[PDB]
Amino acid sequence: MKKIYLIRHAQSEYNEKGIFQGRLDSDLTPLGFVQSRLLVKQFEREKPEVIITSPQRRAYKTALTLSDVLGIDLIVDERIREMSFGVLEGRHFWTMFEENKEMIINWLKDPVKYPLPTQEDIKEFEKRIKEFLEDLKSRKEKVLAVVGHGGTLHGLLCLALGIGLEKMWHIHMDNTGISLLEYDGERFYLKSLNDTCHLLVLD
Amino acid sequence: MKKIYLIRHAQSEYNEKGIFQGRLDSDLTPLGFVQSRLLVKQFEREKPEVIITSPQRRAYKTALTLSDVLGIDLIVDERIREMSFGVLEGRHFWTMFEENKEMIINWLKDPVKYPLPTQEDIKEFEKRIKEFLEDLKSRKEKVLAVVGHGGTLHGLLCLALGIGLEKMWHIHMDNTGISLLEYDGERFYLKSLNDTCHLLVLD
Repeated sequence: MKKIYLIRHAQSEYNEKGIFQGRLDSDLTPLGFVQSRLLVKQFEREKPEVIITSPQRRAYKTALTLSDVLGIDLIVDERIREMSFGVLEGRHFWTMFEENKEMIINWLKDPVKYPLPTQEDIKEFEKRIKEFLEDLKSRKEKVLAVVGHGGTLHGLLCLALGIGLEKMWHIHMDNTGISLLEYDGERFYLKSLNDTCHLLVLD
Repeated sequence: MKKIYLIRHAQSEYNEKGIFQGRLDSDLTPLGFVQSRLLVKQFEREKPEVIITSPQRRAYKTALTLSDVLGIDLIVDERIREMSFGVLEGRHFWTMFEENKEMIINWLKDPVKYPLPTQEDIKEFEKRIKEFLEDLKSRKEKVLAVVGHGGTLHGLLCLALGIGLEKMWHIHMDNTGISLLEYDGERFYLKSLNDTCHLLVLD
């Protein structure tokens, strides 16, 4: 069938600082670059035939390490850029949770019914990732990698499995975490979520 | 937080041969025994305080290896023994698929709406799994491991996330694959699915 390896980008400066990022565009940390290089190991034997990446720098530079070390075509796709969080971007997340415990808890339980104030319209968000997924179904490659963001990669999984974006924060992906989604021409199968085997050497 | 490590049992003879098993009870292969031994590597920092296993031999023996090396109690719970598949137990799976493609495809797509002939009643199955999961919430341990079977572990995951047993064959776990579910007193978060990092050495 088709193998789709979803890969959350490596650690960015705002991730390290615990800051809600969204459309903000911080650089990879020195650790992020290390994580990206280690990620290569997971793909030397079975090389993806294409890497598709968010244009945001934390995602692009993760994808580029793979594209360059393994010699793989890289495509940028704006449809998997992170969800915008409007007036909450740039804020320390746990500071924001202490001041708005119920807002955050409701949003994590069901972000469709309880969106954050000024966040990207959830129906517009769903539309762009759904179109991206439809395009993935049609692609000709047998093995592809998608480097994206928490929101967009969790959303893609929720749609592929038909469980709805209500569930998008019921799952987790760490930086450079890999989740393998297989597609047989009709339906999807989740074979793994948040594999960080390649980072064990940093323990 | 409570950390609940779900662990699919190690490879049994029927798994290695591609034979539908269910309530049948084949022993671990030589590979299953090494997989059970490698599993300990995952619990080097975070040690479970208890291991809970299915009584079936492939599960019990996997769990006993872990409990012996870590030095912790092994409890046995009938409620996570595998779903019964009735008269189909003991049939070569791929042979059965070729002769009954539509029966198998429908069952994988929605096993609630399209149960297999003579399979365990899905409402009884759900009941025992849900009662097991409710006891898990009340346990006093902060970290524990559950060694089970595809059907019962996928089903626990589906119920914990609220996505329904219709999705139980939309996710996969390999032999000794680990999936970390966290419980915060109110709801669940899936942190990983089908982690086999401990088996990297065998590749």
